[PDB]
Amino acid sequence: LSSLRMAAILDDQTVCGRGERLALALAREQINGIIEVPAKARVEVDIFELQRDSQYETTDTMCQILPKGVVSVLGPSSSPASASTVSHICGEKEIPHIKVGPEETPRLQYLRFASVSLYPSNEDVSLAVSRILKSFNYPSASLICAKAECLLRLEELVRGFLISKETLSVRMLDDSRDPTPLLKEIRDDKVSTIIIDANASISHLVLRKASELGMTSAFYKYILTTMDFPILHLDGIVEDSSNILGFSMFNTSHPFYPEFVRSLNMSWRENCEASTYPGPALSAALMFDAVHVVVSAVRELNRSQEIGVKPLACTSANIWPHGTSLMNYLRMVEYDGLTGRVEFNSKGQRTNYTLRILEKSRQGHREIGVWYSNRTLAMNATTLDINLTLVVTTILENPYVMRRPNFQALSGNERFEGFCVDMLRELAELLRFRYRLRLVEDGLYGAPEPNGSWTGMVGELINRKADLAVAAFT
Amino acid sequence: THVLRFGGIFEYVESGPMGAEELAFRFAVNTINRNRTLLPNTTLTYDTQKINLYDSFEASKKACDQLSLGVAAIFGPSHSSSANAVQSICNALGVPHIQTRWKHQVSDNKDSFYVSLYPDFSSLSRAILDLVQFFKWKTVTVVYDDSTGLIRLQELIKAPSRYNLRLKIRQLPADTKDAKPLLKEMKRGKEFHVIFDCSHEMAAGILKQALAMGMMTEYYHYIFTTLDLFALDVEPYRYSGVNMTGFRILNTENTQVSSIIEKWSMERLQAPPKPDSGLLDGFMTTDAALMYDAVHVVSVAVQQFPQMTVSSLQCNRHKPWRFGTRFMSLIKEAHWEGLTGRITFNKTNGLRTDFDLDVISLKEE
Amino acid sequence: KIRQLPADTKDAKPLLKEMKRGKEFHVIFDCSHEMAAGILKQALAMGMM
Repeated sequence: LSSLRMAAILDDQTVCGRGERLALALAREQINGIIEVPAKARVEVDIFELQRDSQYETTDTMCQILPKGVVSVLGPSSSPASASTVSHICGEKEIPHIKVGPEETPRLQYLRFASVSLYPSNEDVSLAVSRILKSFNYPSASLICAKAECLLRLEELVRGFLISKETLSVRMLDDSRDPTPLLKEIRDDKVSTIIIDANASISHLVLRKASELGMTSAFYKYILTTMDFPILHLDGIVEDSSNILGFSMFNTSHPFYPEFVRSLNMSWRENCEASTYPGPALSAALMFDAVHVVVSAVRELNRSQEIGVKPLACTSANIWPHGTSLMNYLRMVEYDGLTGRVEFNSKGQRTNYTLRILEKSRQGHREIGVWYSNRTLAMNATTLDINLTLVVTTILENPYVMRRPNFQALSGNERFEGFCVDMLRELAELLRFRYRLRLVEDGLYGAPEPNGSWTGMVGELINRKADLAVAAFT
Repeated sequence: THVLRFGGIFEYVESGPMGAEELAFRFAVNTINRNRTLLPNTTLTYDTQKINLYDSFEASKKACDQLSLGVAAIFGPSHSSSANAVQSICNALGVPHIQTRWKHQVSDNKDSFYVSLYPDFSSLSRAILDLVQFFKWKTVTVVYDDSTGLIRLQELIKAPSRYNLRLKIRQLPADTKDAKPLLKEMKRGKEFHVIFDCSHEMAAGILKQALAMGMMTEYYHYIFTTLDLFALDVEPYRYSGVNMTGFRILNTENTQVSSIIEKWSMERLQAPPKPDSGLLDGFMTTDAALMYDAVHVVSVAVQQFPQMTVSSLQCNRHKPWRFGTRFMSLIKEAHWEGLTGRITFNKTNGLRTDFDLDVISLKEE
Repeated sequence: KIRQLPADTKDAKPLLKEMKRGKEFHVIFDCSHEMAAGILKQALAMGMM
């Protein structure tokens, strides 16, 4: 019982960082600022940076941390191979792993389960996208995976759908990081729901070229599966109706969250003036919840027995004596923090947690409800946004719709007279919505025709050119 | 004699003291010591360490020990996690890692010092896809083992974006062997044409339990994708009239290759398996052939590189190997007629995407 | 439609092949149970089960 050392393994940059150093310094500040009785175990957290994602350098870093008398390691944020090396080193030394990052490695049970995971499972996020697509009544969707690892991260979504070009067709971004050809294939393949899987910048490129293709209006429903969604900024693509969904994990009711975002906002401007501070990184919030989970579980351990910390060496195989006990005390703990509730099931995954679902709206986001860990999704919690002037097409046939003396503004008002013109006039005078007339494209009433589609005004309606064809169609 | 010390990191298969992979590696280094065309002026001694299964930390410690012993390449292991660890323990210290089985590649990896030798499963899935277009299928049913993911079946999954297919994906029960409810749902859902994806022991298991389910008729058609289809035992299924096809990469029709298949299985250097299991006996499996070819083509790259010695490499602390970068260009540049076919690597990413397959099928003989 | 088991062996594979190629589904076997087990094993290997 000297103190409580820990290990931070980071995958950020000093300038314009996601902010894990600030998160863990703020957390150590907070839990040292809690004044318990007596002057109890003052928590410190040691920062160990890690430059490139490489299992050899991770092993070097882990080997440095194990003699430093760590009680639990956490991180790295966005390096999955480095995370797997950390996980197996600490799983053989029985140091508890707290994975704040995603799971892009194929997780095997034969790799022992000495690793809790604050980040929600790939199987859970896959079930969330599958229940969103159920509550769109199963539209003919289409994945746009940035990397092959999408198929690992969305394994349950893919194998729960008949892969075809009418239920789920998977398309993958190429080495060029340019999304225009597969977005073009999506457009002329007549699909609507687009599930984009990638990080923030690559999903940003896909949605930007989706707006610069024309596929951003209310026909298309984008489901972004980045749980680092709400730090996006889709100015210029945030439209009146754009259906850009996404997930989020912030109980923004939390009593620390405004000063949390304020401190990270301040420490973003000081560290770099590159752009505005886009909001808090989910990995930063997860590292906050991580060090709180470790402090609560180790304080529960020290409340029942005495813990002992001994400097372990990478060479020899001194197993930490309280490995399974801290694993039980970790996988029993419940926290209420910046990712909602933190409760773990038996496997060390996460459960009883609530994914807020956001929609990209006028300035930022506006929820479509929540998706729970076990039960289904309440798509109406704020409101269910299924609720998301006209064009009057006409032939010009006497005496039903007869042309006026075509010198003045023969459009809207002067465009005709006769039974049709006053008919539509009184009709939308009653139904109370303005609609401007336009003479037809062909000049025939049109026939359902053998070139695929219809001819004339029939096709003019059918291809959704105008709104109401109000003229003597038989 | 002039000394050269390869190294191997193999896994504890408890069918004997040495699994098929390490048997192939020691047998192959014995024949390249004996043949006085391949390296007559050097001698391949070899340091072989044996690790447990799924131990990235034990693998790395063993590899740093080998590199301290001073080694000039590193062959194996075969599991993905331990293979990834030793691949970056090499990429660091600058010695050529020579894989043999398909590891799961991380796409962001910048490791230049590795050579895979299992044929790259993207191009092999393009071959599976050309078989699907040749039989004119629509309703495929990919059945994959969960020991790996779908990431190697990414070309089959990206296939219905650009074709007219309907590819329902199902997942084998990984914890057990009996595929009974999977095959029952497969038969009930009229899923006739099935692409399997499993190691050949699992393939023999699913074929036996597909026979007892009565899914071995004229209708069903099982494109296997393991390269050990010929080492199955198709005696109970030979007459039923399944068109089960698959790929084969061993040059069993060549004489100089089939002589070494015989010299493999003429004294039971191959361990005696369970004959009641379902796979055959007295065969060189594809992994053993691939390891044989691995140390053959690395021996070729030593022969093209005269002055290369073996340096004491201190792990987790110091320089790259000096001669390793030229050596690694030489291994990637190397070319060999071996049991797997010809062997030349895609010289950008080190994988093997240029090879001859042999589409075998089950006819009545 | 009568057919006859070749009694001098249990190698009834040509008979089972003729029954399969002729699409004769419903079959009334008539033999002692040793011969019945033999023909059942043959028809499993013939893929008529």
